[PDB]
Amino acid sequence: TSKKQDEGLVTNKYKPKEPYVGRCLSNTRITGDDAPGETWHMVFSTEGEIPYREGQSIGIIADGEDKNGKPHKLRLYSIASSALGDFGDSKTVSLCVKRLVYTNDQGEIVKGVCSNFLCDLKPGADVKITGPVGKEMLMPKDPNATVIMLATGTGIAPFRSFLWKMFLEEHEDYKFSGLAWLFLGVPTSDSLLYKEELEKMKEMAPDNFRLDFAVSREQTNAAGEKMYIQTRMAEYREELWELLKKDNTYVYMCGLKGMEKGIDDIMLNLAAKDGIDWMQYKKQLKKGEQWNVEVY
Ligand SMILES: Cc1cc2nc3c(=O)[nH]c(=O)nc-3n(C[C@H](O)[C@H](O)[C@H](O)COP(=O)(O)OP(=O)(O)OC[C@H]3O[C@@H](n4cnc5c(N)ncnc54)[C@H](O)[C@@H]3O)c2cc1C
Repeated sequence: TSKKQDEGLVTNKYKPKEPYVGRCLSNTRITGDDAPGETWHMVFSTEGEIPYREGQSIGIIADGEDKNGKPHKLRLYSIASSALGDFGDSKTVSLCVKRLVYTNDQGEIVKGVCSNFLCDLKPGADVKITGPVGKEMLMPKDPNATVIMLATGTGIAPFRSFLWKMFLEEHEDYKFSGLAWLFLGVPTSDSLLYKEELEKMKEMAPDNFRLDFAVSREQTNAAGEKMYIQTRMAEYREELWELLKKDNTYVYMCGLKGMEKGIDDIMLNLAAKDGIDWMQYKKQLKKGEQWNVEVY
């Protein structure tokens, strides 16, 4: 009754009142020095106790207390590993975490509570985990699906999870034969996430995986406009539009809230040519599980 992989789905095994206590096994900065901020890839032990799947999130409760002396409110992070984890044994989970640092209106530097806690983790440290959480970003059941994945920044996370399942693992009950197409938008080359893994998947499975980067501070269209994800999609617009008409095409979008706006402009321009109102047609595709969005 869903087109997505929800059979036996588990949500909310661990709740904030009694989280699962994992251990940090690894934590590595995956961005270079020429990135506006730092993004970190981290691995936690789970003892096989968190039965998550591709597209789900976990909550993290940062150590310490809020200003009223209460445990910190959980923050959600899209799981960056496949169900088996990076080590193929269902005993780890990985996150892709941007360290939040900003300057407020008074001019003071503010550090995000949970993202700085996570990026500062050392191997051996305890981590309080909740979940798994979510059903919107579950993968399509159809092993022959066209899966279009639209990511900005840490929005790559659930797509790393999908792609590990599709291309880096053997699953008797899921032999991917379709077309996975990832668009990843970041500002600089040093901000690219998982470039090596992705480019290996593309060398590995060229018939089944397409990869486009949109490096906005480095690439421009014919008019000289910055190469965001939508700018890159424009170069394949008619093909993307024809793909969307098909019953086995599924679009997923993940990352920074607001990334959906420029994408909508591309889709509006495609749809209007055919006398279709994209703002109305998008609602239909969402209901049909073919337009699946998780932005934050
Ligand atoms: C479903 C889901 C999936 C997510 N997946 C990921 C992921 O894969 N990777 C990842 O890094 N994050 C992810 N996030 C975001 C994550 O949950 C946190 O919101 C993020 O890490 C920042 O939390 P923090 O505790 O560090 O910052 P906080 O200490 O919570 O500070 C952020 C808060 O500060 C306030 N604020 C005021 N001005 C600003 C400003 N200028 N900029 C920012 N905040 C401001 C706002 O109230 C804001 O909510 C996801 C969120 C959701 C909901």
